[PDB]
Amino acid sequence: LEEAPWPPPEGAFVGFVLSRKEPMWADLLALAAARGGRVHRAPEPYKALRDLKEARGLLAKDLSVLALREGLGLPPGDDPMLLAYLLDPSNTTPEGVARRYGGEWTEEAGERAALSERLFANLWGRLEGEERLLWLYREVERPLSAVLAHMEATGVRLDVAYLRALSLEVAEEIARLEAEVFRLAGHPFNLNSRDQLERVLFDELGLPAIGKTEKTGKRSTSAAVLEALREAHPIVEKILQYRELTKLKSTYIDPLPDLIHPRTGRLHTRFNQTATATGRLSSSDPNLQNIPVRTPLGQRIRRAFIAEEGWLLVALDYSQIELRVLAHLSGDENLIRVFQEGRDIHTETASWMFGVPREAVDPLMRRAAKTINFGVLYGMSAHRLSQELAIPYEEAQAFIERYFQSFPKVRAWIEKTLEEGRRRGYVETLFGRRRYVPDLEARVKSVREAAERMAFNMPVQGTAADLMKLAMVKLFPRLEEMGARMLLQVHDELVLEAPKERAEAVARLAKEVMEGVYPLAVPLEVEVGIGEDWLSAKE
DNA sequence: GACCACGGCGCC
DNA sequence: AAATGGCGCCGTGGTC
Ligand SMILES: NCCCC#Cc1cn([C@H]2C[C@H](O)[C@@H](COP(=O)(O)OP(=O)(O)OP(=O)(O)O)O2)c2ncnc(N)c12
Ligand SMILES: [Cl-]
Ligand SMILES: [Cl-]
Ligand SMILES: [Mg+2]
Ligand SMILES: [Mg+2]
Ligand SMILES: [Mg+2]
Repeated sequence: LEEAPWPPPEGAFVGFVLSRKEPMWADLLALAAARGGRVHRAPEPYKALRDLKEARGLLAKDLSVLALREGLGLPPGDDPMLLAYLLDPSNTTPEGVARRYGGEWTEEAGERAALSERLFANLWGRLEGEERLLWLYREVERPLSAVLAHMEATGVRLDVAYLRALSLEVAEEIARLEAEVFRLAGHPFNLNSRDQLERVLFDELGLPAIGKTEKTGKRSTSAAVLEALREAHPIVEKILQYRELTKLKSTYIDPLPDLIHPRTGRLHTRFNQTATATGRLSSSDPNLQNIPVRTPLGQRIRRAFIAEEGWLLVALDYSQIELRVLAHLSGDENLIRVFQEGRDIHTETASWMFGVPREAVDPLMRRAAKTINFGVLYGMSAHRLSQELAIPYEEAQAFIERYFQSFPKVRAWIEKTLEEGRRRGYVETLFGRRRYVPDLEARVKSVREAAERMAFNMPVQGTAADLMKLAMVKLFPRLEEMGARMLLQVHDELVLEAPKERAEAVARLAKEVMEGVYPLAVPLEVEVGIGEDWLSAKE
């Protein structure tokens, strides 16, 4: 392309180079734009940002987040990544998308700008005739990228002092556990090494191996294996406790306080829009979609996520979302009726599991039942089921047959979904998001059946994903108008931050928006809480 | 220092 | 571990 002076004309596509992948932490090393057979390179990248009306191009959101960081209201616009991702969600990297749709991802801003231009042209062409994918792009993905940009640049507050103090307490308990483990082994070793631990458990001590690892076929020391060996030796329980503590300390307690941004004094994640096979977002650097909540220490960590002074967190979470979605997709009357009657399948399963009345079910019991309900739905084997419930095989098997015989059209929907996936090569969500699953026609049964579970899960998980995205796009402008902030999405959950005076009003509005987003054959219900911290807000 | 595969495990 | 699905990050062991 012909080189020309900065600035570019309106509608130009941008290319840019960051010192590191995370836009909140990156230095903008270079910036360029391309349009009409010209490439414009900015002599001073930061100042040049002011000349752009929007960020249009590959990884648009990243540039937008950096702009917002610098106090510039630069929204993201067209991004070829989003087009490619809709065409085929295995399109997750600019490297792959460039190669596939007409160019090469290099380290020069001008070349990236030019690449962005031609990829958009090509990919736009590929979306012609694809009306449903076009709808998702214009009505969901493109607007959502703006929403996510604001969320990333906003961040969430963390009680750093609290976490620092907690680290010290946890360190001392870890020391007690490791000392016991070493005593019981008869000698010290690296307890963080599963290879060393395998030899201690299975070679040095008497313990029977139960399972093997996938890639290298070592004797597994996974939590599943250790639970089964709980009554074989006292060292086992000590290791399980050591694992829990060290996992939480190494992954959350210690790293996160070090990631507070110096300017904002908050913790900023990345919400990746082209990262999953089903249409879910992912979160990284750090991942804020896997903050602990199940165990006592886990809850203590989640409590570190707090509202700004004078504000409150609002947490909203769709009730039994994929089950409701399944009712709609399958059209099973029986299942639809369950939700019309305001029943809770997780609580009911839980009451069965632990053999207690529905009122006796505590949250942790209900949570346990989720794994069982979704596990069975998406193809769990009777054997594992019996195993994880520690009930005889016959009972487990019996539960799965009743599970489905209760809901006739569910199996029918699955069969229909797979048959259609085999013919077309892909399956799709309610709104037409696609996932290609070529292994539906695999001649190896284990490979084929794995593919089948991936395939019939996607429309359900993906539709739920679509619904949340649509809800975020609708909700965002309403929140802006109320002076509230959207902070995090955790798949079927949103966490907002509102001024105390308005927190109650915001919760009600957000609840109604989420419930009314796209009516199905069954009501959508959203549970909402308000609190000074994430844990409090969910209770 | 950075990458990697692996086993493992946090969440949804 | 096992015929649930979807993610990202940890330390280890290893290479470069
Ligand atoms: N906090 C949940 C911890 C255990 C779990 C879970 C799982 C959650 N999902 C998927 C299905 C669910 O609708 C969705 C939302 O997660 P969710 O909100 O935990 O589950 P839910 O909304 O059904 O129940 P609730 O009324 O409490 O919101 O994530 C799953 N899909 C496949 N296998 C699994 N084990 C799970
Ligand atoms: Cl950093
Ligand atoms: Cl839960
Ligand atoms: Mg939910
Ligand atoms: Mg949830
Ligand atoms: Mg892995």
